[PDB]
Amino acid sequence: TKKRRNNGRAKKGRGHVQPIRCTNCACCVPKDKAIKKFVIRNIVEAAAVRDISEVSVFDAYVLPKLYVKLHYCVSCAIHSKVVRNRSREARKDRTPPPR
Amino acid sequence: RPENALKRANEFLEVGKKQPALDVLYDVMKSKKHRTWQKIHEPIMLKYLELCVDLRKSH
Amino acid sequence: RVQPIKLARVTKVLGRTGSQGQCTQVRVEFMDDTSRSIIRNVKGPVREGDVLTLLESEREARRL
Amino acid sequence: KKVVDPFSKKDWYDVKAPAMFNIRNIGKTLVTRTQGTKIASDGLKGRVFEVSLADLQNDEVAFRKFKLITEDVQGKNCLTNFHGMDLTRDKMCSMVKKWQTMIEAHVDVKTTDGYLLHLFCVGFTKKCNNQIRKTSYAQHQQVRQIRKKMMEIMTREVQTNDLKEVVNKLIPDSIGKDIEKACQSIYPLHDVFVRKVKMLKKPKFELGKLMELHG
Amino acid sequence: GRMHAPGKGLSQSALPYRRSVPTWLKLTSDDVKEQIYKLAKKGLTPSQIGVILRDSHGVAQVRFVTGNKILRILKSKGLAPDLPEDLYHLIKKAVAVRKHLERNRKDKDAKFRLILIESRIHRLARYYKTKRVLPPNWKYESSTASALVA
Amino acid sequence: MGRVRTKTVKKAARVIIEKYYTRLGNDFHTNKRVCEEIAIIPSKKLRNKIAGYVTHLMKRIQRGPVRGISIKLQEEERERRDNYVPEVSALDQEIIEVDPDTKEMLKLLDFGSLSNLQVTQPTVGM
Amino acid sequence: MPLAKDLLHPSPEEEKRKHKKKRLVQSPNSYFMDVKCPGCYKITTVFSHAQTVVLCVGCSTVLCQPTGGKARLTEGCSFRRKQH
Amino acid sequence: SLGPQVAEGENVFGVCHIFASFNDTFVHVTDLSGKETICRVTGGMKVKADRDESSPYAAMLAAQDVAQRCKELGITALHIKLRATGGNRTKTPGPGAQSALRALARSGMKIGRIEDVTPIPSDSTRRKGGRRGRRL
RNA sequence: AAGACGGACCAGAGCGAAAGCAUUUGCCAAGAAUGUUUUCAUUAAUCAAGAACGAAAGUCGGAGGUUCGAAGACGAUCAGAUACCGUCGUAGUUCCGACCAUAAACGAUGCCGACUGGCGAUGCGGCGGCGUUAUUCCCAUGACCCGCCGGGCAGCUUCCGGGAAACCAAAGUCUUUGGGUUCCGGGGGGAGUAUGGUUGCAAAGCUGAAACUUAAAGGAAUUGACGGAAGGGCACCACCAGG
Repeated sequence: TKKRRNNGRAKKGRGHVQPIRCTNCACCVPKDKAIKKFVIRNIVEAAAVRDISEVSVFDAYVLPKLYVKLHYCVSCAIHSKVVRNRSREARKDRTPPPR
Repeated sequence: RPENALKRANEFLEVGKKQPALDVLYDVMKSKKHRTWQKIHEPIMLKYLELCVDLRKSH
Repeated sequence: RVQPIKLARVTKVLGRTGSQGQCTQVRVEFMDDTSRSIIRNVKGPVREGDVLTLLESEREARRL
Repeated sequence: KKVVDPFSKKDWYDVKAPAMFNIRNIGKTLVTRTQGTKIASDGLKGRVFEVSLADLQNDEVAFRKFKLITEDVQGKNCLTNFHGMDLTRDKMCSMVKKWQTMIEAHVDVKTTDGYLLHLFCVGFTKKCNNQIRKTSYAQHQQVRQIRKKMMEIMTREVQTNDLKEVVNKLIPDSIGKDIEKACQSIYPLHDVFVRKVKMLKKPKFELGKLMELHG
Repeated sequence: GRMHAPGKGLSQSALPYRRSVPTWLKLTSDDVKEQIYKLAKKGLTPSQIGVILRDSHGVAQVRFVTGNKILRILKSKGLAPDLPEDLYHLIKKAVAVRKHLERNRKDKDAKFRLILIESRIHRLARYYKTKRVLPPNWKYESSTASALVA
Repeated sequence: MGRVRTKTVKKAARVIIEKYYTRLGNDFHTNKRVCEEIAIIPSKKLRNKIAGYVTHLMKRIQRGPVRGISIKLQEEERERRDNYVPEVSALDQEIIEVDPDTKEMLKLLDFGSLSNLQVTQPTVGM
Repeated sequence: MPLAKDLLHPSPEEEKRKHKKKRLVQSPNSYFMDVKCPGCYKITTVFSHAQTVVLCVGCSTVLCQPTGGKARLTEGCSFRRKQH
Repeated sequence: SLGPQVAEGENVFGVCHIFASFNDTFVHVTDLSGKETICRVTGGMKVKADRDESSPYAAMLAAQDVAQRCKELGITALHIKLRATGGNRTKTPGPGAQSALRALARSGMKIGRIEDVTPIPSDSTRRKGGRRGRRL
């Protein structure tokens, strides 16, 4: 049987799609069958900002943000626990956890 | 607020009728932006920007 | 590269961590500049307050 | 195996923004001593200075990295000319977001000066006054049409208003709002932002204008 | 059931139950046919004639005005399109793909649709060959496709 | 950490409270000797845990009814305070601003009131 | 519904909301209108879903703006089917 | 070639061009054009370890020695140019990016401005790896 | 400079018969939806044959080779790795014109038509609104909201019904057994092998067995147990610090 209904993510309204590698394993998975991830993150992360912002002189400019769109293969999403094993009743859930 | 009065620094340098159209709408924004008491620097700031309001024949 | 010894007192134990839960997370506020608050770890068992003789604030001792 | 002391051989060159920037002297660069045994005039006047506006204007912004070719170095002073302004990555990828129509416009447009410029743009949609849709899209027909006005006004204002006046339009996006306003009867367009300025042609004949840029 | 076309929607109108349409201004047979015979002189399809009979005039169709429809009027006149007008646009559809196929030897869409359009022709035109509408000895052909449209 | 109170103390102490809330107090050696007097506990140490948890309960229940145990002197007094009169269910909302369809329901009920208006900035509810 | 109803004469909104070929009695609601625009000196019969221009001679080139849906009007007019 | 007019008292800017990558963290400050670098110091210049060249502690050694020679040579302030690998690659900086900027802040080189300098393709040319890759 | 590719935007979305389709822009004819008192007057349906198309690698011949990269080889990996790994790299990838005709071309799910339940979206077109926004001097625009219509993508939801269950408004209206038309299976193998046909340049593709072998094969689901599956707690027969 279908262990997954959407099989990672559905491909309905699309006969065929483009594939993607893993961002950390370079493994070929389809675009709408993989795990995507946006990352909005400071370039000035909290290890340095206690010393950067004090030496940031002539700097009334706000902290910049890095914008990274990640895409994993399923094999390196699970072992790294980007996604992980949930119950099959939880496998119905299309819900991403909040950031 | 070191940038809001310094908005109109380059708003006024880059002029040509798009900016005095825009710069009225900046000062519409700049008024309740940083919703504070007009202490001194807002009589410094807003009396440059409300001055820039009344100059340009605004709304 | 090189920096002198900093006496940062414990403000708060932040936990007992590590593989065995024995590496004591500690908020050592800098004790000299009251805005600087660094976070280091302690190998041994600490009850709070005691001035920890940080030879460095570099190589930041964080969660493990 | 081999090190030198080249800091007995560098000369400081006062990097000058034009006088349409209220900070002209951007900074100083220890350029290696331009001479017969060591020619460095090409790494002096071929210097493109990639500086953000904060040290250029005196501060409306601290993004928007202008590229600055030095048309003439005049006595330890790198009197720069404009090359290409940006909207750099943190400012640039902030506006990029899912569930909007990302609207783009690349143009290649000659200045009234002798400079061919490229101008690439970006645009985005809004969730309007009463909109309950999560996203913000339209028909692709409106998507094509907004790009046509966006290329049009961008080719227009840079064909006019010779190179330094292109610099003196686009910091609050003089091309920007009119693309929103002319489309506001169709779509009011919360973003128009010209981002990639690439100088395609750069003749040095504006040395008097370089003295009009500066001083 | 549509194997002739991939559609599942609607291209056809509704018609009211009454044969007395519109019963406020029923412009006569002479009103519609002298318009029709001028439009037959102008040479429009009944699909095009019946639209301009509908919207311009005070009447909608000639099946409510007369007993005959337009092609029935055109047959009773004798001045009628010698191929069915819907079949004529079917043959018109194939030439437009074929010329486009004559332009693009790479448009694989135009290679597939020209099969189905002519298959829609070969199932339609065959029927008119039977009932003495098309001559049955005549047969559709890509040579005769552009010949009938031109 | 340890010797936390199981089912046997709490179930036994609950019956003791609701019957003896006068003769129970907050002193242990009272309530330990009261649980000598009023209860048959097969150990002194069990009586220590019961009557001590009675002192735990009596301190709680003299702050009113706490969760998991209540006395009808406290319970019915809630109902005696639940004679509360908030209205007369006639404000008067005689003619005031109501919905225009409630007005139309009032039109079907022949009284009428002031009607809401202005479908404006839709969704009405957003 | 409680799945027990019979509407031999239903309300005229549940058929009238349907498509014209999806009705209980399939008769369209598209109709003729009579155009009172002053661009013509006359009143000209135009179908609702006209799909095409309808003009006159009392006007030169405008009596209606065409529309594949119900036809676009200029300056306001009357309209009457009449009797569909 | 000492400083321009003084080596302290003015903010004559150098630009960081810190190519923070995996297995090295280059701290490599140029002139404002970029053509003329000073202080060719890698993160593994200080600790040639070949597994710790991008590590935070070795970059603190690397950035501060650059930060030493910058304020030695009249460059007293730095525009932060913290670069990842960039391009059609992993485009992710190493661990020697947080501590080293903190280190040069502790060293004394001023920071006026912070801006992102990482290049990303439009999905350009092909990536290293076959279909399977390192299978997990 | 080279050649590659348009990320992110980019979705239970669109279009397209599928195989499919992500820079702009243009050309080209196409196709869907919708609306349609237009027209044809039933022309309809489904489908052996037959035909188109049909990923990829392969091959045919080039360009192309930036990038990568079966092979290939090391560096490392392991008892063994040729593998993963690191390095370099051939064919290939790139693309043209050919073959190929295959794919898990999978939705593991004939077509068409009918009938049987609740909701909320979204792409689309048309419509309903003292709806908002929006421009010109405002309308007519459009953005958008509520509503509707469809044909969508689908989703959620319920003794709708079924099903071995899994699940499914279809995998319902079946023993109360019949809409129509096409396709296919008769326990498990041997075996798509043999055999011949057959194509393809080949690679291979297609049609398609027997001897013999067997009382089980299979499917869901329950329950354990296991995991170099994952998430919880505790013991100095477990650690730590230790003696």
